[PDB]
Amino acid sequence: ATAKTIDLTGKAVGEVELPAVFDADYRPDLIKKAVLAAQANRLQPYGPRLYSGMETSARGWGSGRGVSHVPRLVNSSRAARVPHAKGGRRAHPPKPEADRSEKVNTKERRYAIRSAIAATTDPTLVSLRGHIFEAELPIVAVNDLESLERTKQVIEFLEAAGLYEDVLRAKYGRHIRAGRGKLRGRKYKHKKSVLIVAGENTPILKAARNLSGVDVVTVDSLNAELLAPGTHAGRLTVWTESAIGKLEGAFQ
Amino acid sequence: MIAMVSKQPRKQRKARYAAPLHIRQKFMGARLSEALTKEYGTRSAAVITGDTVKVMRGDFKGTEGKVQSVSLMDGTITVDGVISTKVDGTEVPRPLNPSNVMITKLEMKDGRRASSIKK
Amino acid sequence: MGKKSLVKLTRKTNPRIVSLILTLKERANGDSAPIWKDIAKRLEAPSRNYAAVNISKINRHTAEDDVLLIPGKVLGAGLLDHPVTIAALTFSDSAFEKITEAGGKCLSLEEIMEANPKGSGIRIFR
Amino acid sequence: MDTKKFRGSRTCGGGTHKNRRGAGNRGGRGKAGGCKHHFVRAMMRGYSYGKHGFKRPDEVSRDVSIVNVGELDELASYLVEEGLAEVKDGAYHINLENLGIEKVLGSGRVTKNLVVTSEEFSASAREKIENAGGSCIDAE
RNA sequence: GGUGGCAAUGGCUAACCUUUUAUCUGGGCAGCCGAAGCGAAAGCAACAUGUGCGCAGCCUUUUGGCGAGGCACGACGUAU
RNA sequence: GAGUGUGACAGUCACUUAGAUGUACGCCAAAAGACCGGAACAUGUCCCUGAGUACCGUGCGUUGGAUAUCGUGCGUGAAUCUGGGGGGCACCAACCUCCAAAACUAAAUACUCCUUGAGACCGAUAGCGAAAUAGUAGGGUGACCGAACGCUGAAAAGUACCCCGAGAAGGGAGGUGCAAAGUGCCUGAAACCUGAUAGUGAUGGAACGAUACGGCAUGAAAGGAUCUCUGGCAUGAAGGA
RNA sequence: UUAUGCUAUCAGGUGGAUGGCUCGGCUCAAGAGCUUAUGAAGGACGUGCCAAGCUGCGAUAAGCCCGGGGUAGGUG
Repeated sequence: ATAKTIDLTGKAVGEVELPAVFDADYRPDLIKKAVLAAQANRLQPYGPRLYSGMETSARGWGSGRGVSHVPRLVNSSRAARVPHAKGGRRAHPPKPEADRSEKVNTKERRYAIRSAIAATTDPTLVSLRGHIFEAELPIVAVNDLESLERTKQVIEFLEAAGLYEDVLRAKYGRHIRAGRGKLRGRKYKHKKSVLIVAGENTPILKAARNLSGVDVVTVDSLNAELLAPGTHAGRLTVWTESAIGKLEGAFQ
Repeated sequence: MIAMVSKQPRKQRKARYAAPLHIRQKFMGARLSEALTKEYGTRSAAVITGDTVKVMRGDFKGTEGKVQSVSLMDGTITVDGVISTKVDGTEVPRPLNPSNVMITKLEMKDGRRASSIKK
Repeated sequence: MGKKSLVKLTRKTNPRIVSLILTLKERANGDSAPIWKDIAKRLEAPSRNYAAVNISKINRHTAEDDVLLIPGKVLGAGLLDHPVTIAALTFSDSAFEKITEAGGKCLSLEEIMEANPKGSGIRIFR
Repeated sequence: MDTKKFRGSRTCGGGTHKNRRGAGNRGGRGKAGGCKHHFVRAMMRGYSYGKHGFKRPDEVSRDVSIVNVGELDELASYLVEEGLAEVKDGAYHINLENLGIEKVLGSGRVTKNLVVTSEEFSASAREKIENAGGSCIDAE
């Protein structure tokens, strides 16, 4: 219903009545749908070239030679063009014309977003989802958090709020992943720690940007994958006064 | 130089491998000592044949010597005293990476060296 | 609750529905009230066949101060002349407005269970 | 199909491997054979041979949007509160032109004084509106 | 089909704009489906329940009653 | 705190990165000037306003274009503001609408040799045929068809000297190196081949095994310690001398 | 010491799978988009101290001249 507001030193200096977006029931299925839809819409087309394994003029020898009826090169016995021939085409490969985009209705997507926002208030979900913190949820900060311009200032605020331990666990649990992702450019497996939500584009977006595991966004740029990384709700989030004021009819 | 335009390992390694010679010059950079960095305003400079550096990583940490040679294609330097004794028994020099050493004395016989190191 | 009932429950994805089914079976146990187990089986049934009851059916078949249990959603087609209390799984916005203006109560299955655990006098509408 | 479940089944649910070859295993391509061997299937799916009737040009043929007097009566108050209708000393003044309907039909009940202007009315709608105390107005 | 959002005061948007580099957020009612059918067409245009049985559920004197949904009629629109 | 290199995992070692700087020739480009000039109405026995064109007959193609698409072969063939065309068969009438048979015209759009970026893409029989001395070697008179082949090590420190050997082969011995990883060198499976070890074996019967019981060998780790062996005692279902 | 053999394991050879690595490939997006008689693209031949292929170059022949950035190495 109501939440205390903490100054940059971390002390409650007032009250704010939480909007109706915060008393929304918990819908893990819809959160899963929203996150999967966002990932699919982010996904990228791929596939082999048009005639890969197929630019040969190979034809079969027929019967009467003691060999399989597969197409062969016109001037050698090397088989070609068939999916079970060496150098042959992939049978049923990925198509660049394949459509991986998912549609979720706007109403149920906003319902899922509201569910995730309300899940950001429950201490049990947030701690079950892996975060380390000692504050009392939800954490609403006075607007002067948005005006601080340096990572050191963000560190001071997080330490005063008892949130820097989750940034530290994210930093020291960042780890090089196993497999081909390293070669493809996904060398590390990163953790998610803290979601700062600001009223509008302010210096805090840039000041908190480099924090390990931290995402800093505005209410306009708030979505299901930010509020529930990996389809798991219970994200540790710092709301600002402007953000709480602007969340009045954000998804209703 | 490789910008955050491309964060892909393939493009980074391609850029390094096909770097031109004027870019491989910058690959010879090494950390300056505390006095040198204070009195130059930059934290690093390119190792040159002749100046004294201290090796701070590898089998030869702590050795100070003059750069005998520099290979830009290999990205290696040859320092007085950093040698491998071969099966003959003769001493061949062991090439080092400039990022494993620290400049303690600069060679300033070239008037262009100051702006070369900075600006 | 055997393997069939557990298959249906595991099939359901809404945690509210799952908790409702579990608590309904618990109350059918403790209170000795088959109303809750019947509602639980109706909710275990496929979601494509949930009740979608318009206001017109309620108005047609209800009287003053009638206590209604709708295993599903209440929709807002029609008029409701008399006030009637309706415990449903969900309500349309227009259904909520119509019931409130007519003077009935728009409560949930949990609320109706807490209001009267024996289920006496409640009548089920599909 | 579920390829994973059929990994190891050989025939993959097709029966004999001689099934699942080409259009011969479907009896031809598309909805072919509707006169000879897919005659009963064409009967079932509506692809039976024949023509019927004639088409009038779209430029002269028109369908009319409709609304029943029951619908008008039992959402007349919504119409007035939303602005598409007004109450003139007890009579709901409804104009169908701004609603998008050109014919009022007579299904349902009329329980209130309802002055409805439209391009056309059914006869039962006429009598129901006039017995309810309202009136019917023609669009000139 | 299973699971969901919304729901006759219905549902969803398409292209497109908003990207601050393909996500995303907010827009976008054109359109489609539903909302009335029958008839080739002209055209005309229906039950907000009149009756019965009855499952679950509830009540009950444990035999009956009420009985959503369901079933069977009756009535009505249109074509012949 | 994108990433890559650096003797093993790097925000602080290096290049970078965030963010700022600079940049010749060019490209766009505002203020401010020079220049041809633009827009209404009145009057009307006045003048002009696109020809083998529009239309039509017939044949053919094409089209959803149906007597109602467009094209063009042949034939035929107008009118001039009191005019001409269209309004899905023709004609008549009313109404509505336009002015062809001459011409130009940015933008929104298509594509990918090329540049940059990205990727639930492939990872050396895959992914382009080509990780390339690859359209190469090679094949076909020709049109044309078309491969295989990536990797020592942190650093060559790429094995001194000695013995054997015809040897600038090779082997032995001896070194280097954390490790031979000893140059088509990381790892180094199986098939196949050589040898050793266990069992068996020149009187023996074949889907090469399953089950039970024995001989021989092994049974360090990862398996058991009221576990294994051998007995006693109590209770013991069906059954039952 | 029972040979020729058979079965299992082990050591070695052959071979190049597996694993790991990868300056390559593929697809998508955003840019940019003509050139040649002032002789283009493409090809032949030549061109390196020891140089055969590729690549670059053209008898001035893995190259020559001028201006800027870069600065201590370079000789694909």
